[PDB]
Amino acid sequence: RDKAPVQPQQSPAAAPGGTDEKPSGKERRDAGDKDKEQELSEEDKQLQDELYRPALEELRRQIRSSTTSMTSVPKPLKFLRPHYNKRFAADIISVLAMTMSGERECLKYRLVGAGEVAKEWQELDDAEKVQREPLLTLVKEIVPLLMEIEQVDMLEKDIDENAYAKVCLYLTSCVNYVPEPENSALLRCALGVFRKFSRFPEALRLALMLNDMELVEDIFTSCKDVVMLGRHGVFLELSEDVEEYEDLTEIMSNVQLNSNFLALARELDIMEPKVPDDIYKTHLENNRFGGSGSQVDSARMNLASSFVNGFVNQDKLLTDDGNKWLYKNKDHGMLSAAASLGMILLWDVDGGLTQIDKYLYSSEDYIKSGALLACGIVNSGVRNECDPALALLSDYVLHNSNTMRLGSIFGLGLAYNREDVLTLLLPVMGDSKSSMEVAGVTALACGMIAVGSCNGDVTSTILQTIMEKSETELKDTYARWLPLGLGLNHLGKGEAIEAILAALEVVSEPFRSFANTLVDVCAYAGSGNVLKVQQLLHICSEHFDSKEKEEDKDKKEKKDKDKKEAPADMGAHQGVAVLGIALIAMGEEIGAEMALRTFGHLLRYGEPTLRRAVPLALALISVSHDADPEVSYNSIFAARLAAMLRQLAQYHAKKGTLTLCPYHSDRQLMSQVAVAGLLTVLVSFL
Amino acid sequence: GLDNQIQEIKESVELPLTHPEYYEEMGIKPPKGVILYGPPGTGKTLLAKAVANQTSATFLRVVGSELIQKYLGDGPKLVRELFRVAEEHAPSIVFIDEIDGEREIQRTMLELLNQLDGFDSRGDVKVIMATNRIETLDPALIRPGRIDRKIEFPLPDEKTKKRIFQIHTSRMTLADDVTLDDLIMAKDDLSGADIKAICTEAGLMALRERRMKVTNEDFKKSKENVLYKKQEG
Amino acid sequence: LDKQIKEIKEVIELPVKHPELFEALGIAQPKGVLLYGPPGTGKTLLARAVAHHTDCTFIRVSGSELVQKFIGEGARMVRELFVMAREHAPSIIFMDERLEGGSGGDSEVQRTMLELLNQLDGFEATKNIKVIMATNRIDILDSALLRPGRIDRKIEFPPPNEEARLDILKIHSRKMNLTRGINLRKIAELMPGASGAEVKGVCTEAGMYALRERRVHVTQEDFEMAVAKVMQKD
Repeated sequence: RDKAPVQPQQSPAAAPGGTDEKPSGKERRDAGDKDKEQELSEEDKQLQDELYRPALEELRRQIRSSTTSMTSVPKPLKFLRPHYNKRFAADIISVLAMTMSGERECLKYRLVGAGEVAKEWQELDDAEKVQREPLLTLVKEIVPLLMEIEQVDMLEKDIDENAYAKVCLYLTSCVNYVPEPENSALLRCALGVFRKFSRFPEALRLALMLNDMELVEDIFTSCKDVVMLGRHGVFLELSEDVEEYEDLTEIMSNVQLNSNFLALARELDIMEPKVPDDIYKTHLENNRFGGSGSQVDSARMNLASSFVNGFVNQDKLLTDDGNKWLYKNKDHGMLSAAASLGMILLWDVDGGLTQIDKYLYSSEDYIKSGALLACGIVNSGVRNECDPALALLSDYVLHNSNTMRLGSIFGLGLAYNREDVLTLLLPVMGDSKSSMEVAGVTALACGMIAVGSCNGDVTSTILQTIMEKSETELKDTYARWLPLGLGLNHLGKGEAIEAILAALEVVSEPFRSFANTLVDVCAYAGSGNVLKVQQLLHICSEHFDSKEKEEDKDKKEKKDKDKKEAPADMGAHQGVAVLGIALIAMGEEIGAEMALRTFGHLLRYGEPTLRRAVPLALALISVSHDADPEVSYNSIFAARLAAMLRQLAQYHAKKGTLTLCPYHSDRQLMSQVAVAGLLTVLVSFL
Repeated sequence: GLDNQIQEIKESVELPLTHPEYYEEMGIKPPKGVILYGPPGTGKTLLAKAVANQTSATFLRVVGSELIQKYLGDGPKLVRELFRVAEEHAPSIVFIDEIDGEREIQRTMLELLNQLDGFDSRGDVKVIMATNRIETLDPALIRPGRIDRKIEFPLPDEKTKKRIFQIHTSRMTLADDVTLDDLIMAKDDLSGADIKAICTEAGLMALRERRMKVTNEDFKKSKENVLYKKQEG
Repeated sequence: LDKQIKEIKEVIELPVKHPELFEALGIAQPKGVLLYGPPGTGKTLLARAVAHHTDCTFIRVSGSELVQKFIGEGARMVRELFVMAREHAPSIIFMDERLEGGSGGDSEVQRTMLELLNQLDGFEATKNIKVIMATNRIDILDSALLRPGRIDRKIEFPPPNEEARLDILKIHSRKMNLTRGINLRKIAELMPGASGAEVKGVCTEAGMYALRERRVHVTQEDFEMAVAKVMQKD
């Protein structure tokens, strides 16, 4: 309408003119005005005017909220206590109170650190529960903890919209954008509302992130009350870490109400639905066992044939092909080939005895030490191999009990805060033997046993190897794999300051500062910590080209969810070590076309370290473009390193703790061929 | 009727390095490959054998002679580029497709035959030529190029597209009332990706209306694309 | 001439009175518009009148000979014109150059406007880049079978009506002398057939009878004879 009968009405300050004209302004407030409220210059005088002053504050917040302001907009609302699904309430509430309470919660919530913002914040909570705009009002009211009472205040009817939408995009933005202290309120408030709600596996993800035994006990009495079982046993055991399967087996072993949770808390119900069904519904051929086990020569294709043969991917012909094939192999292929019968027996608990007992008490040392290694590989819940292997280990100098200590301590670590074998490993941690893999598999064994501790630990074994690490600073390979035991013992942190503790306690010459940056790699699992990104680009040009390799190697774990930021121009540099950093940052994902597109230019390189490292990540990330890269490597070479690694690619051409932790043992291949003794016993296999 | 033809080209061009122990022991060595030609052509045997041979091999795509005729007669320079990248890709399969004034076509075809014959290299790569009509090509190309084998495609119109249609529609879903008399009677100079293309745009055209059934008039409407495709080029 | 400008002001005149803040606060750009109806009148008078009141350039694709080599050496013909569209931001483009032959032969231009509306709908590197669809055959129902409809403006184009001949007959009557004893309702509402260009055929072909009869002005009988003349063919 025209402003002729209504424009000269707001100019006088008469009290009756307000008591009748202000309700008329409320009648015209259904659409605001005919235009963008150009009358601001004639209605701004009413700032100090007042008898129905709530209508004056409502018109004033209507126009100041209408055209432009940033602080004077919500003051009439916090002073008003609004009074007096229509277009009126949708306009003055939905958008005007959307931006209005957005900048009010921004200014007041980001200013002081009352009750008006809480009562009126709940007034907008109910008002938006009447207007019902999903995934917008919530994502605006994220930062005002009020999030907990807002979720338990709204999650009554809209379960799929707020849980699926809000928990999904607010979860992704709660690990990418929202910091950790609010994410704790997501974990516990979602423990509540998801504890009441159905669809338990999302709460099981809340057990993957919370690692709490009360949630899994309630989800096992509630998942037991609701009846299949083998599936949630499969991703139950997959989703659980090392902590909550022993806590799960201790409370499960306490009551568990049917003993079926004792049955589920072991390495039996994750493979009893998999192995026989995988043999039934799927079938593997003998082209790779027979082929890649038939064109072998030069004592290295026997290594790769012993590892690929050690893989299960039913057929056991190449193992049963007569005898002396292990005798024609090297010592590391005697540990690997002696552990092949163990690797092919991840199931059939009763078969490992009658299959490995042949290699036991043999004439060669690596046959029986690799046989105890196989005893550690075959199972993870039997734990009955402890006494025979540990009974003879007390030699500590040169006896077969040192390689039986490698296979038995590392394999026993695969079979497992176990403190008895830790006190038994205290003289082994303090052994200080010049053999690298003794404290290699000892530190990696206690670390892989202790992956998932509550904000890490400062136990006397990692502290023992810190003091003894300060005794003699020799054999830098210890300064490379001992920090792996350190940071793997510190695994499970979300905000722990142990990286600064070690940064104050163990810092020295570049070697133990490289240990410090290893703890930094094992200290940034991921949160809202953009300081690690500005520090990342800040330390991107450091002289020490190894702390860049590791600290930048942590890219596959820091930004492992926002996959758009990972592609960069790292390959365009001349620091081939950075090309290796991106090569490690590829990962083991589904392997999109961009990944293999990087494996092309990374595949074409002259140095045997990167040309040897590219088929490893190329094979791990891939699970008619499978046998063609093999012909491509055939076109590259036509050494033996790329031959063993290319047969590993011949096999493998077709947040989890155990599936991702043992990769750094493989990330130290730039050394003697002795790496095959530890590379063959990875636990990242499915 | 292509089983004997696909096992004869399978044994003809798959006797080399892919499973090689039956090639370097008897001492025959016809390292020249075959020259594909089909009476319908247009991707039927060219695409069918171009995708059927990719079980384990390295493919090299060369389709169309437009880049030579769309501008000045650059000639065998791109043949030298594909010959140095084919030299750097020796264990591959050279697949030249759509070989379609004449005073220069004869000299770039003479130089193409000379460089393609292997005048400066021994037999190491399998060269495959393809065209729509084997009669338009001058017979002077047969003796230097083809010394291994040349394959004819004696297709039974009902059982070639009914066997390829049956195999290619036994794994995926389709609609009813799919006629075949107008297909085997009218379709010519088209491929199996064209009957798959009109069954895919037929079931997809029914998917536009959110239906899983295709009407006969809709299969004739998609058939009109085949009716005009052969008359256009 | 009001029902078409009232619907084209929001298609061409919208980025005129709106600064760059509406690109991040309001509607970004209108994508395209099609005017179904045989190009009798207004085919170039609308884009050339608004472009005359815009002072922009007029770049055509017109995929044919003599233009595939001028716009770049060799490309998809929608990238070099886009480089000339970043160099020349104000540019109004007009798509102007059976179901059996026109399906494919016209499906080349249909693919051209598909990829052009997928570059405009794809990304916005520059403004004032707009395309106008013009198809007036069976390929407008085949185009309607190819137009997704989600990004498309609907402006009615009346050559199969009468008012588009009344207004353009008055516009074509202001330039020349006309009598006062004329009624444009029968002589302008009673002209069906091919398109609105037969009105221009009525003026130009009517001049032969106006000069033939030595009439210094134009009468209605002359317009009737010219209606018979334009109704001889087509």
